[PDB]
Amino acid sequence: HPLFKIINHSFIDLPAPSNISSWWNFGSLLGVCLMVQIITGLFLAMHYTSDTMTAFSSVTHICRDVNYGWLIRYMHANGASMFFICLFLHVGRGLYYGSYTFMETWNIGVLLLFAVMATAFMGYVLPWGQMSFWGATVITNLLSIGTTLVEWIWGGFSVDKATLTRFFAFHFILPFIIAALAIVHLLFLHETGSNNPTGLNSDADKIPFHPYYTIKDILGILIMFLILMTLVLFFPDMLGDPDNYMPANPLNTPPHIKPEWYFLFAYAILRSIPNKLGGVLALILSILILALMPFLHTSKQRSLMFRPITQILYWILVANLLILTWIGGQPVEHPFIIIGQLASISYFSIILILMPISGIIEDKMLKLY
Amino acid sequence: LSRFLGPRYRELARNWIPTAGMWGTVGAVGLVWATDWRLILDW
Amino acid sequence: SRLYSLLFRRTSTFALTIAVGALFFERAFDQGADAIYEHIN
Amino acid sequence: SRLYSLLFRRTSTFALTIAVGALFFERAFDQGADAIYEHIN
Amino acid sequence: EFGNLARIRHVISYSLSPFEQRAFPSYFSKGIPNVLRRTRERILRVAPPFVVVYLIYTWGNQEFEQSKRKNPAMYE
Amino acid sequence: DLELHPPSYPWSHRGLLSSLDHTSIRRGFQVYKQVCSSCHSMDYVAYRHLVGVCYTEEEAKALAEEVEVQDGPNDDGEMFMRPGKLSDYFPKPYPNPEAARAANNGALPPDLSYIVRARHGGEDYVFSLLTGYCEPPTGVSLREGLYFNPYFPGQAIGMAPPIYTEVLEYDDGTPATMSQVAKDVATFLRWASEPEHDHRKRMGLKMLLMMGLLLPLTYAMKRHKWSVLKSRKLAYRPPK
Amino acid sequence: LDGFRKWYYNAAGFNKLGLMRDDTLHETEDVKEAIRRLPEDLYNDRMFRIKRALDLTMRHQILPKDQWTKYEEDKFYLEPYLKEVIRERKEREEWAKK
Amino acid sequence: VDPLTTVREHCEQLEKCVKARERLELCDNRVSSRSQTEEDCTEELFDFLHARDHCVAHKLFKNL
Amino acid sequence: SHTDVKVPDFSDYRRASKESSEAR
Ligand SMILES: CCCCCCCCCCCCCCCCCC(=O)OC[C@H](COP(=O)(O)OCCN)OC(=O)CCCCCCCCCCCCCCCCC
Ligand code: HEC
Ligand code: HEM
Ligand code: HEM
Repeated sequence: HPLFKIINHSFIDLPAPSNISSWWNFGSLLGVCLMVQIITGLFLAMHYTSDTMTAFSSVTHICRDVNYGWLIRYMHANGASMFFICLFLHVGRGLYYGSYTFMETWNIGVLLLFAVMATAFMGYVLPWGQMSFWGATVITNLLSIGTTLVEWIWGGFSVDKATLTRFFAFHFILPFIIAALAIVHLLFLHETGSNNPTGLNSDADKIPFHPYYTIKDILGILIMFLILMTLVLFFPDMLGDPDNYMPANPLNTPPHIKPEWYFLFAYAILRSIPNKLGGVLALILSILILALMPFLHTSKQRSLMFRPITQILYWILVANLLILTWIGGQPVEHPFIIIGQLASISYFSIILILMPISGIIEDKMLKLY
Repeated sequence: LSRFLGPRYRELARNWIPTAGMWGTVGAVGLVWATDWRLILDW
Repeated sequence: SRLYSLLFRRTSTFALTIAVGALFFERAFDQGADAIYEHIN
Repeated sequence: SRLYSLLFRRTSTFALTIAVGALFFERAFDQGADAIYEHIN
Repeated sequence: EFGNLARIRHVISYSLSPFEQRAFPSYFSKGIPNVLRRTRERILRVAPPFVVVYLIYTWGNQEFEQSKRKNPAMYE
Repeated sequence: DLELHPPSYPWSHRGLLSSLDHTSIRRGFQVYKQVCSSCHSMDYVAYRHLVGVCYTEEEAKALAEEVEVQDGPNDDGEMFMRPGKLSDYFPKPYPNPEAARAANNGALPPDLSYIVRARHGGEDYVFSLLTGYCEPPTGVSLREGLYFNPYFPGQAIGMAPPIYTEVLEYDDGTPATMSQVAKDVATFLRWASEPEHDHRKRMGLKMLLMMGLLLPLTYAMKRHKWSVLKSRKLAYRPPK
Repeated sequence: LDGFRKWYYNAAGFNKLGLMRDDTLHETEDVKEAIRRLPEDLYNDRMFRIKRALDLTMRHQILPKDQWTKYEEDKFYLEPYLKEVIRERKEREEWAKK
Repeated sequence: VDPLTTVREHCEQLEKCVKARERLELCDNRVSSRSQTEEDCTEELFDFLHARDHCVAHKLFKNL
Repeated sequence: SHTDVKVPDFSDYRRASKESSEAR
């Protein structure tokens, strides 16, 4: 059969490197998470109403009256969190092992990352809690042709029902575009095949995928499901905010406004830059700096398995990414601010300046440069 | 970057320049008209 | 024949003539069309 | 060794043993699990 | 595609059937030594950034507290 | 922020598989019905919710029929009140939040349905707040309609201290000490904010047992199908 | 200096996998061309060295230290071939530039 | 008739408690002495409360 | 010829005879 043959060529029997570690599981996990989100999202959509009078009431009706509706809702929320965990580890694998030299795959990836962040933002706006509304107003004004654009998105003077309903429509429709972009992501990769942790040409040692990296993906799916169900069934609110369980009050502002934890690194950067515009731009660059990453590779070795100085710089980058995630949480006061300012300066200087200079030095040490 | 921008290449730069400007012009007219940019349309 | 050699032979110019014409066409079309509709009703 | 030759070697029988076992496993698992949960709380 | 992937010659690759070999040969026998071998080749590259993250985090917390702590000299 | 983070308490549901004490939920529902229902609302908890939980269908039935509920204007445009049904939700204290503002000196008593979930460290907070109306220290002065509750944000909660020892009598007879009452209402409010707490933990126990069965078996299947390669011995034999 | 270079060589760890520096070089067209120009012996040997590394990686294991290639042992076999390819490319590029 | 107060009573006996309480006393007089100071003692008391309450709870529900 | 070289022993990996195969 042509299709089955096509599948066989792509999934059942696709030459793959024999030595790829567990990190290469993560992208498949992302696909599973996408399907899980879509499935749970569909079962949230049969009872959710995108009306500002009834959105919180519909969410409470899902949690209290629909049979196992609390299960599907908290699976959806913690599956969004699991999606961002697997996304960050997938991007970290791509940065560490030199997989960004697959440039088309990397660019389709950063497009997918932007789409996933927009989908999660509008989805967090959707339950219409206190925290959802205040966060929503903030980001829209972030866009402020600025004023017009903000008002357009809001669909009015300020976020109100007009927004909620169009955010429901956009949050519904974008994961299917994410699925199509993921199909393009898989295509742009099979043309080149996956990379291996040594960074070398693995053409001499390739094995099938059906019996070797399928049972491995099944085991990774089982472990990810274990972590997701222990996040849902035991600590269902360790990652969310309590203030989202209050209804949206436009008159009452919260004492401290946050997005959800995976936006924090960006939040820190935005807060760090004094200028509003500067913050927005830096914020964008924060994500975009990655796209820029394949043009900064100045080494003759693809992976970081044999590159210790750039390994040290990479782990310092992971370290101050964790620092920026912490700072975002901290309120505006000394000395959280300075750390934020430095951490952002160090983040951009390590990605932009320090890694290509270190790669040049590493090439000089091996008598290559 | 002389590999693709050598002395010979400059020649090509000027050779193509006119065409490039034309294309920007087309886009410019379009933007003005399509988005009804009125600052330019009003003139 | 001059037009072809001037604005319709070079694709860039072809686009230019199209865009510019379209920019004005709307003015003319809307105006003319409206006249007709008004006359009708 | 007998089991393999009887219910685990022919794939059809492999499926049969799986399905039948699963049919009963639920009974046992639920029962056993519930006992534990109750004892805990 | 399997086949016509690359040129490999004069190599002999031996292997065994899954059911013929022990499932977890010396799993903890050498696994532990290896895991430990591994950790000592990567710990100096990995750990000290997270150590100074822990110090900066604690420092920030304590510093913040001191910052909040009322200035005794003030208001007197 | 500027408040004592409520000290954690050894709750009977604090453990990883530890369910709620349902007698405490019944006592806390009695505490809410006799004390907390005068100002606070429970819009997402119908009387039916009680059924099967610390109360039966008939038990709740009598509880639901103790109150009256306007059942609309019928067919004669006649707004009319009827005894509550197992399908009726808990009655409103006020018809609209502006009446709550007028009756509570400008303060709005919030929905207590999800209070525990909505308040950071709610169960503790609740207990602390209800049991934390300590005297304002020197240097701080509060206006009328305010009370120095260290835990409450700002330490100025409009709510006056509602639990005086022996405020209400527990039908079970368990001594109605202020604390015994605050612990019961914190358990109940908790239940309110998560009626499925018990059912879930059962699922989680079944999930842990199933994953403890299934993870080593799937690991064994993977290590079977990967042993072949993990034993592969390569040898280079240039013809030389 | 070279002492540290040897330390860095050890740091690279390809010795742990018995990988010649040339083996490590990430494949590039120029590299590929040089590889093509390589004599069969080197090519075949290079192949096995590379294959060996992957297998070791698959098992997350390293060669016996003694089997490990010494800083001195490592040879830049492909270096010259590459030099030629690069120079030729440079020549053609300059020709194009002019 | 409050086990909690009794718990607090035992808590009172705790030395750490008295230390914090002492500080509070200093400031109360401190505030009084400073006729027009916005120097409050929430700072001090909070501290006292934390310890007192933290210990209270440690032995509060168990007593409950 | 190729005869010179011999198969390495996988006994280390090798586990515990059609009698056993059925069980295995
Ligand atoms: C000089 C090295 C001496 C080593 C002595 C140890 C014994 C060596 C011989 C025995 C073998 C033991 C095991 C060997 C394992 C692998 C080899 C190894 O660890 O090598 C040392 C390693 C690599 O050395 P190399 O990269 O050449 O050093 C450049 C330093 N930048 O280098 C390191 O591991 C050093 C790493 C230091 C990292 C310091 C980072 C400080 C700054 C962190 C900032 C984080 C963010 C802060 C906040 C920012 C925002 C405010
Ligand atoms: C039964 C013993 C209870 C419990 C467990 C709680 N209350 Fe009340 N409450 C009342 C008013 C007017 C307010 C708002 C005051 C203000 O906002 O200034 C409250 C508030 C609360 C909260 C929320 C605290 C917060 O941080 O928002 C909580 C958790 C709470 N109460 C618990 C009024 C009353 C009553 C009328 C006098 C009585 C009776 C109760 N409350 C009873 C209880
Ligand atoms: C097309 C598939 C999807 C549909 C139909 C869908 C639908 C919904 C609906 C109706 C809600 C509101 C119910 C609730 O409060 O949980 C929601 C919430 C949410 N969704 Fe989705 N969703 C989909 C995919 C995704 C994906 C892929 C993500 C991750 C990027 C995501 C992230 C979220 C988040 C974070 C929330 C907020 C959960 C919370 O209340 O805490 N959704 N979604
Ligand atoms: C929407 C979420 C994503 C999905 C579903 C996804 C899916 C996949 C899949 C299935 C693979 C092949 C298996 C693997 O190697 O892990 C893969 C590989 C890859 N992806 Fe993604 N991906 C996502 C996000 C991204 C992002 C954001 C990037 C860019 C940073 C990216 C870049 C790559 C690269 C470079 C590879 C090649 C791996 C290698 O050979 O080393 N992906 N992705």
